[PDB]
Amino acid sequence: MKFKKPPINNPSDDATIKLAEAAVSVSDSMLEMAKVEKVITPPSKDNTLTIPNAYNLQARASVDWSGPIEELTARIAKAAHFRFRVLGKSPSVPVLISISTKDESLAEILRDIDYQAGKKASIHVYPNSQVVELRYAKIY
Amino acid sequence: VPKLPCRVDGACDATIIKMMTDLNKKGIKVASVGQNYLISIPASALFADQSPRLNWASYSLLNEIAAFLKQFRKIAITVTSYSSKYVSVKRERALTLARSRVVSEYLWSQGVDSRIIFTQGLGSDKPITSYTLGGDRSPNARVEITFRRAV
Amino acid sequence: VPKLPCRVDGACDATIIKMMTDLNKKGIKVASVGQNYLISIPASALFADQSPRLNWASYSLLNEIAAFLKQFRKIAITVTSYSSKYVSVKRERALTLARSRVVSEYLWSQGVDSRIIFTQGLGSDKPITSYTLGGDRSPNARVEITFRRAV
Amino acid sequence: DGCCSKMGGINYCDSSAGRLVCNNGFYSTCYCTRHAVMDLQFLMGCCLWHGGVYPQLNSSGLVVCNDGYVSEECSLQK
Amino acid sequence: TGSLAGLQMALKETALSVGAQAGLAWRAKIIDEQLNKQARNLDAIYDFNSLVLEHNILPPVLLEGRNTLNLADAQSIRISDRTYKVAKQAHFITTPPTWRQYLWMDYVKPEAPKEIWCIYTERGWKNGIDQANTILEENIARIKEDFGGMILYRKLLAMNMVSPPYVSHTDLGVTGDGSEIHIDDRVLRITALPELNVNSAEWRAAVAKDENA
Amino acid sequence: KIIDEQLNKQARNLDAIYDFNSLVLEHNILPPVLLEGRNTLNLADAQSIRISDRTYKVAKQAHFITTPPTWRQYLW
Repeated sequence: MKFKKPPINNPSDDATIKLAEAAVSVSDSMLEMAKVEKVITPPSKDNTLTIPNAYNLQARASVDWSGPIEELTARIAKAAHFRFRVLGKSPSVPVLISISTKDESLAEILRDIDYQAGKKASIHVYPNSQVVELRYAKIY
Repeated sequence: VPKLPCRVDGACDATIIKMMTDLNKKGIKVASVGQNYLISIPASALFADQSPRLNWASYSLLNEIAAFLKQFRKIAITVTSYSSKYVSVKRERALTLARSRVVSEYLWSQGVDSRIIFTQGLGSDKPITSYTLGGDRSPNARVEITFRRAV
Repeated sequence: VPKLPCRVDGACDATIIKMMTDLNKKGIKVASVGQNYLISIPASALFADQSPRLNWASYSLLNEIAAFLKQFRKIAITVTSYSSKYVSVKRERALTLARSRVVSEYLWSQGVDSRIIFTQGLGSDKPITSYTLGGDRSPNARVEITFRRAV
Repeated sequence: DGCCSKMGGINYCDSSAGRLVCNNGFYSTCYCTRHAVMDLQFLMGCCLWHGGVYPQLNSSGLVVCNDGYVSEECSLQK
Repeated sequence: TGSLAGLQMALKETALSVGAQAGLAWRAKIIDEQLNKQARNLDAIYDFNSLVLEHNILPPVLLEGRNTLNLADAQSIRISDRTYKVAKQAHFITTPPTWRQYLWMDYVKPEAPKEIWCIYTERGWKNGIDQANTILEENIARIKEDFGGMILYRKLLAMNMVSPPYVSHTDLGVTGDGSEIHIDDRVLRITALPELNVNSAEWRAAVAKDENA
Repeated sequence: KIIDEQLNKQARNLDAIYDFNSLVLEHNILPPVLLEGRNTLNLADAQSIRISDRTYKVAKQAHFITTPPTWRQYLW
């Protein structure tokens, strides 16, 4: 009648223990402040108007990228069979993004890139002309 | 020299030639033109009769293909699925998309070190053979995995 | 190391397993889910026929249970008593309260190192079995001692 | 020596609690770090409940604590 | 010694000195391997890139304390409810910081070397392992300080207790002499640093609801 | 050693007896220490004596504390 309790995993390292303990506190500090920001300034608009979908924007991709924005967006547009467009001057300090997802449509990849770009760049899609457009901000 | 690496890790030319030869005798078509590589798989060796459900024994073949794909260095892979004409255009477009989604997920679960995997399903739009008498036994219902070797 | 303690004192894993096994063969139910522990005792092994008077021989069983409880470290213990339906609701509420008071006092007299002991008696309100044919011989007249192991 | 005896042996040291985990899912009774809750009630040394020993070296045998009290008890007799 | 009836070393330090270094180096290697295995999760967690302000300005680092008491001496005490302090000031950057300058531990392979030799070499091994774990824990505290100070800045800017940095840019035209030209000179300079405001009448509160059923 | 073992055995009774925590004044101020003597005589020298009935003295003055005192700083 040997007694056992269900989760029996691989052994753990105390470095990973300490890293996890720091990460939990980082996560809930982040959660509380995101609550405060959402309450203080409620958003009103959504980037589905600037990036609508189309046929053959529904092919799918899984991506793990940590570089500048232009090469990844060119690869996405070329896979979607669209023309690629750049407006404005690229800044001297590069615009870096970091995407690590699994299995979503190309339109959603583009919208997440658009959200992570922030105040530095923007993405627009014209489906009647089949054009993906990246425009840089007039800053510096 | 003793502390720099002397080759890309886990990779050997004899192993590449051996596995390419074994795959060609088994029946999976492996071709290379320039630096582009194509692996073409018949759908009967992977799926059931037009359902997106793998057999249990075909995971050994997917494991073998993943062990082949770990030998190179690459940036993007494309997986595209094609089928044969059964009911409408929509049913096989959905079928090929589901098949490509499942296969690319298992390949991503194994450790292929790619940055992007694109998946699409073209239905029965692009046949490579005018003999269309089989069902899923037809030679033009297949999945193709294409990539470019980088440097 | 020679002057720090190397374990919590008077405690051993083999002794815990040994006493838990012996208690389960004797008939007292010992269960553990996560870190919560439950000891369930039938009322016939402790009391007379619905009176709050212990037999003289059941103090060995209470001593054995106290020797089990000294193996852990804990903050609160709860003792709750339940009985079967005899006369009114009040008579068995009073009976279960008296039974729990006596048992928790003897446990506190022995050296269980807890900070709080809570005692309550619920009467015959929460049965664990639909077969209600016995008297005090019924399986649903019992006392339960529950706690959480702390760190 | 034998911490997880009549269990499967030692799995790992949980440093969040300071305890060993056995190969069944039970916490052990053995400690594995010094920041574990040990129930210390008896401590050695002198000039406790003062500042500790003021570390000058003395010609005589008096031991003086950091708050001016003099330990006659740890002091050598004549 | 004890009851009335009871009343009736150079290899030592050389063993500790070779054990401590070997334990420290070995544990440092294992720590680096564990850090390199989990490299994508730490980049996702410590995302400095998405905290950067408008003109590529790193936000200031702020610190918070609550429920404060000081007993200054006998006869005087001072208490306060909260206190806020600017630990580090904002500045221009060209690249964002990364976790590797905080968490990476340094390895150099030590190749510079019997009755009781074994036990003390083993004890030195334990001492070196414990020292390495302590060093890693202080590094973790430091990275948590930088990220938490910046995150706290974002919350107080939202709740209107600090001022944002103010930046001015000047546009020169085509400048230079006949030996060298620069086509579009622009000079950027931040003229007001962020700072806490002591006027409490403009402060803005945040009340977060929950609604169900 | 034997004295310390006897002190550690009886640790709850001494905390109940020397209860400094329930003597503390309003703003966490320790009360002053006062001393009493009764029926006092002093023979200063030959030719002079001085007598008194009671005398009271402030041995220690009140001050702020953060923690109350405990018996362990005295008896250990």
